[PDB]
Amino acid sequence: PLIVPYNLPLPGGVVPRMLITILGTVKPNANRIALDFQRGNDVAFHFNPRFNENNRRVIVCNTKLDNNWGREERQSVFPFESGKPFKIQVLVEPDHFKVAVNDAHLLQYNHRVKKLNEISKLGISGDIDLTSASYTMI
Ligand SMILES: OC[C@H]1O[C@@H](S[C@@H]2O[C@H](CO)[C@@H](O)[C@H](O)[C@H]2O)[C@H](O)[C@@H](n2cc(-c3cccc(F)c3)nn2)[C@H]1O
Ligand SMILES: [Cl-]
Repeated sequence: PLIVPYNLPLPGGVVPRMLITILGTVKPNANRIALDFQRGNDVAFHFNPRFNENNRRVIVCNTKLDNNWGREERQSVFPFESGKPFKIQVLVEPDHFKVAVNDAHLLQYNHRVKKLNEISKLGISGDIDLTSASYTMI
C-alpha cells in the first residue's frame, strides 16, 4: 500500500470542484485517524475520527493557525469501523469542504483559511492501512 503518515501534494492548492479520494482500511483496535489539509505549518482543515474519546466515537474537525487549534466542530455520526475498508471523499466547494464516507454525506466544514490556492498538501495519519490517495476535478 502506502506508508502512513502520507503526504499528498496538492499542486497549486485546492479549488472548488476538486475531489480528493482516500481509500484504506481501518486497523483492528484503531484509536484515531487524521486528515490534515495544510497551508504551510497551518492546518486549514483537520478531520479527526476518534474511536475512544471517553468510550464514545466522534469526529473532531478544526483549524490550526500559528500552532493554535481553534474552535472544534463535532460530528457523532461515525461511519468508520475498526477492521473495515472505507472511502473518504472530500469535495472542495466554494464555502466549505464537503465530506462523504462510503458514498454517504457526512459533514461540511466552512472555510476558515481562505487562501485556497495555498492549501497545497494533504497529510494522512493514524490507524489505517492506506491503499490510495488521489484527486480529480468534477
Ligand atoms: O482540536 C483538534 C485537536 O485536538 C487535540 S485534543 C483537544 O485538546 C484540547 C486542549 O486540551 C481540549 O480542550 C479538547 O477537548 C481536545 O479535543 C488533539 O491533540 C489534536 N491532534 C490530534 C492529532 C493527531 C495526530 C496523528 C494522528 C491522529 F489521528 C491525530 N494531532 N493533533 C487535534 O485533534
Ligand atoms: Cl486524536
